Amino acid sequence: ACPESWIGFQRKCFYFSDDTKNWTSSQRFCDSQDADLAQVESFQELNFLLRYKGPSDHWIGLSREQGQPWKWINGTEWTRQFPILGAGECAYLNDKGASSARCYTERKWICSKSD
Amino acid sequence: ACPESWIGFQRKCFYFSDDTKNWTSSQRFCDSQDADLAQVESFQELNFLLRYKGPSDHWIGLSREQGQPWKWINGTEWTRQFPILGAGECAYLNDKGASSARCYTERKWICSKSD
Ligand SMILES: *[C@@H]1O[C@H](CO)[C@@H](O)[C@H](O)[C@H]1NC(C)=O
Ligand SMILES: *[C@@H]1O[C@H](CO)[C@@H](O)[C@H](O)[C@H]1NC(C)=O
Repeated sequence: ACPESWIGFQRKCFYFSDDTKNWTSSQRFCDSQDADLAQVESFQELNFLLRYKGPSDHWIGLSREQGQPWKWINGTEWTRQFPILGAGECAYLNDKGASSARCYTERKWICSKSD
Repeated sequence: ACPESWIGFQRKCFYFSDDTKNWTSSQRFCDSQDADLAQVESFQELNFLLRYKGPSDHWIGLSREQGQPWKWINGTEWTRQFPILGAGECAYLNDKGASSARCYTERKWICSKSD
């Protein structure tokens, strides 16, 4: 199904990182591994990632310009199921839900791809 | 790979329970679902379960009579990679590692099976 060390949920594979990068640097790596910063499509993909990820904040793959809709990796509009709190431009997961911060700060990250 | 709500690791599927049973009652359920109380074979299967399981203690599928070796579901000897602490007869996972307690106390549980 999924590579060693990668974890699978709902016909899917996610990497949780050991180190801390800024948001774009984290994108490049995920990509380098044929993958993307988690796209958090499902409400359960959220919960799963919250449960597995641990106490550190982790970048996920939503961003936005100041006024704008959260947009996925590719550039599309995010179907706004759950909140994304804060006033950042980069979306991250905290302990309990999704939130936002400046993209240049460093944070562990999660990678999404397929089986 | 694995049923809805079940999570996969290392060519494997695990259920994490929502409720609290005693050890044997937890065995019966896992079985009812063509599964066993996690057998914790790997050192990474440990870490994975610790990371996913959450703050509640969870029964896993090792037991022993008083003096004896930890024995799997079937009845065999457990290859003693990691500690199992305490003086219980039923093995459980706490926050940080494996431990042991009386089998009749109630605890969430984890189920192991295959893909
Ligand atoms: C992210 O950090 C890298 C260091 O690996 C650095 O080259 C770069 O300045 C940062 N990227 C952005 C967009 O600030
Ligand atoms: C476990 O609990 C069940 C209640 O579901 C009960 O029937 C039984 O007394 C308990 N089993 C053991 C081995 O104590």
